[PDB]
Amino acid sequence: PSGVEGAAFQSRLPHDRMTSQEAACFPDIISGPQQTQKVFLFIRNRTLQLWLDNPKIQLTFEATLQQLEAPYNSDTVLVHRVHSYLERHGLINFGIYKRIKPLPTKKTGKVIIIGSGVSGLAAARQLQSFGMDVTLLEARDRVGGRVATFRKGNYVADLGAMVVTGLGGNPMAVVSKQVNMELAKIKQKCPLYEANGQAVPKEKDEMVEQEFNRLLEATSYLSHQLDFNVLNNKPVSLGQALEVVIQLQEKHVKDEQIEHWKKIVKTQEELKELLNKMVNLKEKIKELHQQYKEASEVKPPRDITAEFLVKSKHRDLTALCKEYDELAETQGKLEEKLQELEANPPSDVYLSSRDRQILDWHFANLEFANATPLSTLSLKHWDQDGDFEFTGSHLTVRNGYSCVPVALAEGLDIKLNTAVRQVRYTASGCEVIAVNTRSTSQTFIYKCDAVLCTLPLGVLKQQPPAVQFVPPLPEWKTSAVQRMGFGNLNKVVLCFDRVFWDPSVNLFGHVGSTTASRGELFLFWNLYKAPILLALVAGEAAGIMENISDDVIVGRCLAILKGIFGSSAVPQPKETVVSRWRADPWARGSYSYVAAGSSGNDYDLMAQPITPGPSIPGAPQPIPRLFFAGEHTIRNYPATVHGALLSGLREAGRIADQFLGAMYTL
Amino acid sequence: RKPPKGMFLSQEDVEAVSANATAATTVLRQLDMELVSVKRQIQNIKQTNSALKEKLDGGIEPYRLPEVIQKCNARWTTEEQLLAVQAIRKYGRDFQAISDVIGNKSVVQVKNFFVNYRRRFNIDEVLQEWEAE
Ligand SMILES: Cc1cc2nc3c(=O)[nH]c(=O)nc-3n(C[C@H](O)[C@H](O)[C@H](O)COP(=O)(O)OP(=O)(O)OC[C@H]3O[C@@H](n4cnc5c(N)ncnc54)[C@H](O)[C@@H]3O)c2cc1C
Repeated sequence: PSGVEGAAFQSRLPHDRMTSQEAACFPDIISGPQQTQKVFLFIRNRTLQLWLDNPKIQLTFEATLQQLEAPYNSDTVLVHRVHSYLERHGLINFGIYKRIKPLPTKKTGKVIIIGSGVSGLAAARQLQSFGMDVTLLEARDRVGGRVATFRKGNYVADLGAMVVTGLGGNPMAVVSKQVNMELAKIKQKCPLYEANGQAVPKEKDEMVEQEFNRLLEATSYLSHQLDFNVLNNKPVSLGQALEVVIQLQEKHVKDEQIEHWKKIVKTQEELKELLNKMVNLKEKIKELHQQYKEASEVKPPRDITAEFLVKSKHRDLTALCKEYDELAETQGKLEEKLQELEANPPSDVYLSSRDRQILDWHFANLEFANATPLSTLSLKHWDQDGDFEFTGSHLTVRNGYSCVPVALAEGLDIKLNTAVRQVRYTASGCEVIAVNTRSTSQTFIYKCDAVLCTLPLGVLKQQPPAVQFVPPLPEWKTSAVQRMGFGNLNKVVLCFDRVFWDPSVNLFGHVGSTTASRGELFLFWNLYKAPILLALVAGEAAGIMENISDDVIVGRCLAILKGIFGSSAVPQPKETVVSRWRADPWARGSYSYVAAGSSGNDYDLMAQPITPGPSIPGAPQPIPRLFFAGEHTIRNYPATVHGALLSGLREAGRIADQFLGAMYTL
Repeated sequence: RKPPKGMFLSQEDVEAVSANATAATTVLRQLDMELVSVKRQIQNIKQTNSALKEKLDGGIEPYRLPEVIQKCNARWTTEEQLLAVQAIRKYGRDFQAISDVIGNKSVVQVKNFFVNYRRRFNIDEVLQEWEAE
């Protein structure tokens, strides 16, 4: 896409249509006549275009109106309303830009943000950008949270987020212009290497992969066409649905053979019954010949009845010899038809043991992407966010993703080593109680108008609770926490002193020998300038591998690499790191997923802020005090950095609308 | 919509493979049993037919009678009149057989014969006899 329409697409907005959000802020316009809408939509699209074309400087209202041309510069309140709306909800002037207008000297309202994750940071910047007093509390000794980057010497390797999943409509596109992220594309060609250490042939690889994708489409068909979504009162998983599909394919393979061999026996039985007809006819022919012989032995002259015998028995015999020849021809056809049938057998098997192991790799890669065993994913919903995927290649951050949260943290009041223990929220305001992580005795208290909780789902899930809510979170919010899935996956960083892999191959697979261990070290990335190989633990394996020494896990990695590259070619690694995310108390797992019996609708519940009860009974309905952001709040972009970033922007808009008032609704 | 090509998933089958616990391995073993039971039954009829084949070895070559290249003819030798009456007695109305026996009469000439000599050879009675077995 290009033009103003490109900016709409590039900001995840429909260029020709007003969003539900926009309808709420501009109900006059959208209820209004078609013309005014198109004016609006242009003004909007253009304003975005402007910001996008240079995201390193603040786009002011003056600047915006400058570039507008009639009739669109005519209505100045519309242009101001639009600019304000966009600015408020972080569609423009988000991330790191130069303030044309230095911040106001005086701040309004105090907000505590729990967590210096990208969601936290993004909100903090926006709220501060709107002139609020903002302070972030981070249990860790570093910003970013689940954006974590390992650095030692010249080795640089992300243990947390690594990929920018396309730039087509990605907010991180804008952030990449704002911050030097060394963005390298990913050449997707990934060759597989079985347990022995021998590459899988092109034929195999392509066949199995194609089957894998066919099996997935198949599960969708079960879900949507056959409504196979509940089973014995429990929700059906993607895992179940794949088994059922695989079994039905195995079953079909047998059903086919049965029918083929049943065609043989039915035709073989025709032949049997024919040969009997032929052997009995030969027996009559044998006997009848003898009779003709005997009657012909009677030498002439002879009376006519004796002559009639020779003639009649002659005719009778050539008559029966006719039958036998016709039956001999029929036998010829049925005998050849047999060879056709025995030559064209249906498939011996659905998948062999060797294919089924490669297919398990293709599943492991899916367990990797969703960060959870396929038995846990909702059959109906696991991929619901997939309609909103960005366009463009997937890229890595070559210099380390930590560059981003660190950049965002500049100019923010961030209290590191500060572990929130209890959140209290009342009509009058909120107090947040934290401790110093280093000495748990040293206690802190923070009074504020609003609290923004970016605590990871894993933390919210903790039992018994790491963080206490006072009053307790309502039933509807806690149930949504139980229901949603918080997944897990881990990375192993192998730092070497020489490149012994193919520098043209970015990523390559290892095929585990069991289904049970398909996730274990199933994939390696060479994505870095330095000689570093990254090894991935996925699926069921991930959770188990967290109870194994680093040394042992590095062993299993080297073993595998010896197999693929030869025992000589793999040195000892200079430096090694092994993530254990489910272990990490400040993020109990990797990222969310749509668990079976959850839906996207839970992600919306998780964003819904909490309004406390009134302090004095019969006093009016309070303001909402406790807000929620982070990946796991954003229905359409979960388990991502952009999702986090976007949730942060959202809550900042929501909080500012609440406490600073929205002038642009009129 | 339909499933992907070469993926089979009937409503009925889904129900059958899920219905109970291990219905999968049940249904899939019934077909492993069914297959081997059809494979064995193939061997029987193969071996049975191999024996029946061996009996016919030689074909019917020792029992084959040379070709009579006989020219049709209008005249009825008193000889072949008698061959006819006897052929009628043994064959009835199979005019082809009666023509083959006599050798030199076409099938129409036989049909005519029935009508011309009908009275003189009591061909009615002759047929009543043939019918009576
Ligand atoms: C291995 C892995 C790979 C990933 N790869 C990608 C990828 O390739 N691409 C992509 O787009 N996304 C990826 N993600 C997802 C991405 O990292 C997250 O979605 C995003 O960083 C989350 O931001 P957040 O602010 O919601 O939560 P977080 O970044 O976890 O921030 C929450 C913060 O709260 C803090 N905190 C926790 N408990 C307390 C407490 N009690 N008191 C005070 N502070 C607390 C945490 O320490 C943390 O800093 C990956 C995640 C993992 C685990």
